[PDB]
Formats: sequence, structure tokens, C-alpha cells
Amino acid sequence: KARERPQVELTFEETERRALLLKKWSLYKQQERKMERDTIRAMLEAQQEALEELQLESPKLHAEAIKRDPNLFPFEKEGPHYTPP
Amino acid sequence: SPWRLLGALCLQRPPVVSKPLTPLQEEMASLLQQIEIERSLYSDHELRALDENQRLAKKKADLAQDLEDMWEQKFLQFKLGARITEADEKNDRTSLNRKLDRNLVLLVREKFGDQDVWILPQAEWQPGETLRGTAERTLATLSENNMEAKFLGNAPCGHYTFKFLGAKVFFFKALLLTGDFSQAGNKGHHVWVTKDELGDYLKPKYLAQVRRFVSDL
Amino acid sequence: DSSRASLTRVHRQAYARLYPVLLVKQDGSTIHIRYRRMLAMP
Amino acid sequence: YKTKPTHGIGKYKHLIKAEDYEYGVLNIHLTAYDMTLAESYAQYVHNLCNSLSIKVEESYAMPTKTILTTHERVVQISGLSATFAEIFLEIIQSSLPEGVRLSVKEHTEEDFKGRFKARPELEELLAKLK
RNA sequence: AGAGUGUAGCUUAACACAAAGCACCCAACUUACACUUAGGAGAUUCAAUUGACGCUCUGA
Repeated sequence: KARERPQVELTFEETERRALLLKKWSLYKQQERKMERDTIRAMLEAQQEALEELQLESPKLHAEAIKRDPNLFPFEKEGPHYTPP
Repeated sequence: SPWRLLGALCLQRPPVVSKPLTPLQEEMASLLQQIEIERSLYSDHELRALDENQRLAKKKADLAQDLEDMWEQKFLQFKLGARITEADEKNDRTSLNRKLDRNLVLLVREKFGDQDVWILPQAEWQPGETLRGTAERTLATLSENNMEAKFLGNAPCGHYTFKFLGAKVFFFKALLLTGDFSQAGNKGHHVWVTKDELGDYLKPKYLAQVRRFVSDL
Repeated sequence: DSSRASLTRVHRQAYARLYPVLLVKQDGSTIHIRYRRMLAMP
Repeated sequence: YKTKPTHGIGKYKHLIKAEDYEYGVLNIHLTAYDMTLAESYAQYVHNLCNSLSIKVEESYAMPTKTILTTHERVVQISGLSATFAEIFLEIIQSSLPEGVRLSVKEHTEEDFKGRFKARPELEELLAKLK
């Protein structure tokens, strides 16, 4: 049921605080996503320029350089711990 | 002109600990915690605590607080690992446990015949030997350890052509899973670099852009 | 940016209150988990 | 009209299809004991691959496993170039919140599920097989 | 050191009454996505067509 805390009454200054927090959060997340977009674009263009230079230097290497590898299929990543073991 | 056949490996270690929070994050964390408290429905612990305490009080007139108390005490009893292990050395570049919240890379100081500069680990690739194979060869030979590295992709993360006989260097990314390093104080000048140290160490303009193909994270 | 993505609001309307408990089985590596203060398994 | 130059001006369903080394369907598995974190990262990986113009088959859920129950969420990912896939997996490993597992086991022929097709789809399929 | 130059991501948008239109992010619904609703952040590199601050390629 919902008899635990049926009453939910808060002040006005807290609403103002909440609004400011949400506005700041929106700005922050926009900035963070901008950083992500910048880094991925930089990485992609780095890949492109390296590959193009490889084409010019050696016509042989790119064939194996674009080739898939089976070992990637069963990949596992270890998540970060709040304390070292 | 014949080209100097060189392949470079870039090794990255995942952060052991999460990055420290911003004031904004923590205040919003408190805000969502408040929201969670507000919008909960019929929590069993609160029924076991508050209402039971009231009933027992009425009965006595004619406990879960203590439970929380000894829970907290035994929580305090159990020692937790220090997040700040960094503070002990603050000067050691040869330590895997230098930084826990950041991504770190190996950098080797070698005295080349024509140049005296920091150089990321290299391999001489023969026509027979693949770039991948030489990457594992780099991991095995000049490291002198039991590093296990996962090779992400054969695609070159970076490439630079530097001239004083053409010279070419190709950088590939590898991810460290599990490894034990013996003889830390070896002849090899190995340095763990987070993000900032590579800029200072790599004085040439060509190498200065290593940061372009490595995530700051 | 682990902590950046760690922040999340609850989407489920019908749920019981959860507490940020710390999980230390035997490894010693603590984890913040929303759960109904220590975790142990034989 | 056929003779007129304005013939086939109202052709519409040539534009819609109501039916290079490419990886198989990556079923990315995210497990955490905290349901909230798993759901969050599922949403994150979804909108990320959406922004990177990567095809998604399904983001379905499977029943919870009893142990302190562990929560699991899967997303189906396809349309990855090798060089692009490299960047993709490094992104998804970097921004991992707290101890959520990443199983990137690919879809196999034996583990195949056929969806309940709609009336137009079945009619189209019948027309083709006729 | 030379050349090419120049509006938030994009646009031979900007005669003017004007720095505009898509992109982008957060919150609600959605397991999700998407739609919708409710909010947020944005720029003419500086001085008089010209000169010098940022960017890309060529020298060691």
C-alpha cells in the first residue's frame, strides 16, 4: 500500500534550489557530452589519417589491417572497485 | 627510398577506483536520495522499526534502533582499503599503483643513436611478421614480466612520419587485464604516465600529439 | 567518468526503500549497492 | 497517367522496405546486483549507439536470477566496422559506473528467436513465397 | 618561416523589422528506443575593404 508516507509537503526555497540544480545539471551534462563528441571525433579522424597514410605507404598491409579477429568475441571487462582487494 | 619498419604498442590499464565526485554530483545524489525516501512504498524495515516500537511502548505503558547501532559498529570494525595509496610515494614513476582513478601508460626512456628522447615501446616488423605478432613480441621481449594484454584492434590508432631513408611509426592500443611485474628497478627506464607527463616528456611536435589517440578518461 | 554515470534516478514507481550498503564478501573490494551494511557468503 | 511525364509521381513504397567486414549480432550483457545501475547503463549504451548510427535489434529483458538477486539487461548491436568497433568498445569500457559485467558474446544460429509477425509482414512474406 | 583562410556541430541563414533554422542535453511516459510534453545552454577572433589571433599543409 501507500500508507507509509502519504503526506509529502515541502517548502518553496527547496523548489528554487531544485530548479537551480537541474539547470546546472543540464549545462554540465551538455558540456560532458561535448567532451565525449570531441574525443570520439578526434579518435575517428586519427584512425582515418593513419589508414590513408598506410594506403599510400603500403598497398599490402591494409588488407590485414581491416581484417576481423575471432579473439574479440569472448571479451570481458573488469569493473572498478571502490576499495582495492 | 626504403622505409624503417617500426610498430609501436600503447598499453592502457583500467582505473582501479572510480573518479572523485564533484560538489554538484554529491548534492544531486543527496537530492535523489531524498526522492527515493519520499517515493518508497511499504518498506519492511520501517514496519519492523517504527510501528513495532510504538506497539511495544504502549504494551510497556500498560527494537530496531539497537539493530542499526551494532550494524554500524561492526561496519566501523571492518577496515576498508585506502583509496589514496598515491600519497606514499608521489615521486615514483615505476609503480603500477601510482594512480588508481586514472588511465596510465608505459613510456620508455631509450638512448637512440641519433636522438635522445622518450620513446613508446617499438618493434621492428619483418615482411613475414604481422603487426599484431610484433605487438605481442613487444609485450614479451622488452617488458620482462607477465603482463597479459588484450589487443583491441589491428587498425592503427595513430601514425607519424618523422625524418631527420624514411621512418614511419604506427601506434596501436592494448588493454591490460592481469599482470605481475618483476624487477621494478631494472635497467629499463619505464615510467607510468597518466595524461600530463607525456606532453612534457615528448618534446618533439610529432610525438606531442599522442594525446589525440589516447582517451583522457 | 565512472561516478558521472553512477548518478541515476529511480524510474520504477512501485518499490520498497533501499539503503546504500557496502558489499565485502572475502575479496575486500567494497561495492555500494541499494539493498533492503555488510554482505557475506559461505 | 502513364503517357504523361508526371507518371509515377505518387510512387511511395519504393522508399520504404516493409520486410567490408561486418560483425555478427553482438548481444551485450550487463549484470549488476543493483538494478538501477544496470538499467542506467543500458539506457546509456542505447542512446550512445543511436548517436553513432548503429543498428539495434532489441533491448529486451530476461527474468531475474536468484542467488541478493542479480539484474541483467541485454542490448543487440549490429553494423560495426572493425576500426569503428575498436573505438566503440573502448568507449563502453571507459564509462562503466560500478562493477557491471560486459559479456559481448555474439548471436548464434542455435540460439535464435522468431518474433510474432504482424498481418502486413505475413502477407508480404506469402506474396514472396508464392 | 610560406600558402590557404575564419558564424554554437551544419547551413553561398541573415535585404531588412533580425544574429535565424536544424542539430544537442536534462526531467516525465517508455524494460528500453522513438513520439509527445515540460525546461536549459549556446556564437560573426580582434582593430581600423585592410592589418594582426585560431586552424590545415609544406621546412629541422
